[PDB]
Amino acid sequence: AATSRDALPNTEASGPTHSKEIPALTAVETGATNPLVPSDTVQTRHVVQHRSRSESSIESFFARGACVTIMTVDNPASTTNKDKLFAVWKITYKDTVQLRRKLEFFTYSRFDMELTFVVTANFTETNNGHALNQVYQIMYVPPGAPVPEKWDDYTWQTSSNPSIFYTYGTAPARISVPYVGISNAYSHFYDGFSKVPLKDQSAALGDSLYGAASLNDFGILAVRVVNDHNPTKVTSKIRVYLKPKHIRVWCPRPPRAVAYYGPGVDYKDGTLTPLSTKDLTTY
Amino acid sequence: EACGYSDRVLQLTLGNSTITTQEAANSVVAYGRWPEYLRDSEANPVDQPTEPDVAACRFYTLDTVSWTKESRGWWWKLPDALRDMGLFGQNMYYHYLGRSGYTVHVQCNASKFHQGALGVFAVPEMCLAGDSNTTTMHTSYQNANPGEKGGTFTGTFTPDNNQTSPARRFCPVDYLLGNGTLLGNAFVFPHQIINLRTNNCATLVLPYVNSLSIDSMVKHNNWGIAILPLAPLNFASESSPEIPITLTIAPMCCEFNGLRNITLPRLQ
Amino acid sequence: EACGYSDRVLQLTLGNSTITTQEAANSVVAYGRWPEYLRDSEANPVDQPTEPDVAACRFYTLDTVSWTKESRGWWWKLPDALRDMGLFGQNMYYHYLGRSGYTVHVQCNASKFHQGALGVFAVPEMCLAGDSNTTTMHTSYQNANPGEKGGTFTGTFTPDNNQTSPARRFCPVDYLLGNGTLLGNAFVFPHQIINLRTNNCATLVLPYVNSLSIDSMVKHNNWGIAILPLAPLNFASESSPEIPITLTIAPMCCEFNGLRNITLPRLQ
Amino acid sequence: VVQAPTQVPGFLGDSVTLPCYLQVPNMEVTHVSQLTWARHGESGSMAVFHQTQGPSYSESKRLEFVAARLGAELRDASLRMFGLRVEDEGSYTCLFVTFPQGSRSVDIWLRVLAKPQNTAEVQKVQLTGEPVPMARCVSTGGRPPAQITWHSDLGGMPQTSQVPGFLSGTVTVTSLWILVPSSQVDGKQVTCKVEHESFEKPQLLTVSLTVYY
Ligand SMILES: CCCCCCCCCCCCC/C=C/[C@@H](O)[C@@H](N)CO
Repeated sequence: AATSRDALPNTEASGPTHSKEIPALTAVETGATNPLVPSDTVQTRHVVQHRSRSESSIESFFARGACVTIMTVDNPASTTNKDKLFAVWKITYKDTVQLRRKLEFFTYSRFDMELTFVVTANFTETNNGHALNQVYQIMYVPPGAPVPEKWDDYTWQTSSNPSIFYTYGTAPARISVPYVGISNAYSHFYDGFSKVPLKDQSAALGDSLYGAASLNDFGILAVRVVNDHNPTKVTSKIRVYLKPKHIRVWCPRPPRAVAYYGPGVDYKDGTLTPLSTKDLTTY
Repeated sequence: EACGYSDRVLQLTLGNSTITTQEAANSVVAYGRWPEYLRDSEANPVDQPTEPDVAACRFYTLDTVSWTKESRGWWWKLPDALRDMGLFGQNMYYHYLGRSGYTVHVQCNASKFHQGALGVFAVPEMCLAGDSNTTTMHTSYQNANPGEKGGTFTGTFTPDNNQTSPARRFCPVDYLLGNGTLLGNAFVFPHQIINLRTNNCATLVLPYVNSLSIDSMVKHNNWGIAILPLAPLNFASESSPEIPITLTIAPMCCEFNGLRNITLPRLQ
Repeated sequence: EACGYSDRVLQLTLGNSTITTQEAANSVVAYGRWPEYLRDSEANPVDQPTEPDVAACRFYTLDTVSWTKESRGWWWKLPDALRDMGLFGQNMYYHYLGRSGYTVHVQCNASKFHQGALGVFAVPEMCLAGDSNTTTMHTSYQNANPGEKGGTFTGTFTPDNNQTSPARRFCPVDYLLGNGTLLGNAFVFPHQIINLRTNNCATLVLPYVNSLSIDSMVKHNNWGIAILPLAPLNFASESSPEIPITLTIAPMCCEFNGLRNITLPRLQ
Repeated sequence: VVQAPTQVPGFLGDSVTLPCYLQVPNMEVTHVSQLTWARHGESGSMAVFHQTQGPSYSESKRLEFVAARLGAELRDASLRMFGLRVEDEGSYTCLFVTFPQGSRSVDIWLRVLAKPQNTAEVQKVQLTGEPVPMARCVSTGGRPPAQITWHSDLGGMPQTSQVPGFLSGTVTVTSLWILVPSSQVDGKQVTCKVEHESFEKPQLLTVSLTVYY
């Protein structure tokens, strides 16, 4: 029954004590934390508590759109020798550090995902020619489906795959995604491997990455500029904001204390000394 | 009990094995959840499961390690550590899938004149950091799984420099819990402290924890048992004292699915 | 309590201060009377009294003294000893009259291999003997009131011979309780014994005692705290051992009358 | 704009200053102008020089702050760390706050220890052949070892062996000696060049020789 936004427990008036009861004394060895309160070790007055833990709730803590990646695409002049640049990003929360550290305060997680897309474009050459309003195509390519090889090949038809046709200058694109995990909950950490090295079978064959499950967790985001090659080249950037909604978390963990080094828990030399100098007897 | 009963004195009995202790600091039950069999509402694999019961759900005592002024800490992984233990290891290898809880009993006695504190921690999905700075998540299956003898922590991070023929193994630094996070905070995890002046040991009852109802026991390790010296071993005046740390563990309410021919892993 | 509770383990809490003890020989309440405020039926001074409560009725820890094979004993006087203690001393000096009870907690720990017994006594109107044989009742206000640091007992009576410029101070001989009576009998007075093998300390709850309902705290000392070695300090084999005796005291149900300008005594 | 020059050795002993200059352009002048210093450093999250109105010492007792504060200037402030132990690096940062855009700055850090001392001693009597006369170039007290170099006047120099580092209190010590063989004269300006790159020009010590009988 207790709501995240209900007022915390009121402080009760407490007088002097000369008894056989020893709240202050305990034994951390047992694995437990002393449930003590001000009134147990000192003389307290009566206080009607109005404060709440509303903003510190799991949803409230993550109820914010966080940048997980920056995709770069473009639309050159037909003539250019180099290919029209279309973006292919492998979906994940580890390419950036902020949101990853927050999710990582916990072992397992569960949640509906809200993806918001902020698109910005600009001119690259000290030219003067212009360009008509661009229309972007954000296609979701799930593991197994034909991944695009050309800004304009057959795959962009998206007969089955989900595509978002964004129009430049308009309110940032947005879509919702359910809990799509092949497991009963997302695994922020996997203490094992995708393969079992069998004696009877050649070393190289049974080999696999540590802490890495499905080589292709959730497929990829394939972005392109639908508009045909324009005399004057225009480069665009797609910023992807990820927000975890209707979220649940299990088994808490100590926050990442040192600089992230790859998709795993690996740390790197020269970054292992976080804490600063401060003397035992100095305030 | 005015009758005699007490927190410090316990008696644990599983199958044909019984453990007694006159100096315990009570016992801990991970996340308040006592080990249990897979429920029908939560079940996945449709085949009649194999439940060894007393044959596997009993107490196995691993190789006794030595605690000294120099020791930086020790680590083990479940089920990996029990992989070669009687009928439990046999049933684990014969089946594709398997799930199990554990009763972890860490034994370490001394004397009223000795000092020291062992921080005993039960960590879910205890992913450890590798020995390489040129590559990542590269620690080999053979090295990531020491079996019964387990592994150990280092006071210093020293990168594998042999690019040609990589050690392909873990470099778990003590103060960083071997995984990029500050040891001082490891306590958010199910644990107990073996403080020589207060108690002989640590008893942790661990439930089956995981993103799935049941999984591959051979490919994946559910729990990590980390033992670090919070306060260094110390005795009378001896410059180089020593005391044994014996680790006894018992699988619980454990069950297996997908029976076939025995799995012969490349453990070396 | 089959639940755990015991005579040896106590927790005392007054205002913002709390004292804990795992090795106590229970606690003593002088003449079976717990400190209390001045009743209307027994009141004298007609003006609205000043009751500091938590600001003064808390635990003050005086300067820690050292117990050794040589020590003959120590003495203190109340309220004198607390005269310079935070808000309690301030309120005592600002008022003509004042009355107060006390919770006296004498702390002194050692080891299962140490020996010795501290006789801790609470004496009403503890009038002490002077250093002069040519004159009497001559001990000066400055010397009769040592304040927080208190005074000490002597195994021998050595008379002040300087007739010209008299030391004008006390010569309290240990075996005579510093006052003409045999120490062996000091036990008729509210007390406790700190026997190293049995307990860490002594807790005495003292009531406001006196021929009057309320009096001059600055001119007159109601209680005398005498600490003598019944059995001499002794350790293993060390020829000159040592252990600290820390004295913590807390005023109780204390109240004051006749408010005016602050009293600046000639304490030297 | 941010123009901090602080890449400073930094001399040990100690003590020296840890400056921070932020020259201000120039027609869009800066306030509020509080100045923060964050160490680098187990920063969770303080060993800080912060200065709102009155200069506030975030607790690293061994600090000296010298800026025209409680009023304003604004900040080309200087800090000082004494002392006097090698509470080293690591690194230090210097961040400002601004009403316009400038709740921001730059991390800027450097060095540490320092410096040695030298003397020359020459003996003993020449009974040849054919080693020492003997000139010794003692180098006492310098953790980053001072590059002692014995040279002289002639091709009778290739002969220069070293006492390595059996370190004193935190600080390394060495002795280069020669040897130089045999025979007679006094008499040459044989110069030991001890460096370390501190002070002025490297410690050039010229001496003589013990000639006997
Ligand atoms: C047109 C836009 C369509 C967008 C399609 C998005 C579907 C894919 C979402 C995958 C969600 C992944 C969230 C993070 C999971 C990781 O923590 C896993 N390694 C843990 O199990």
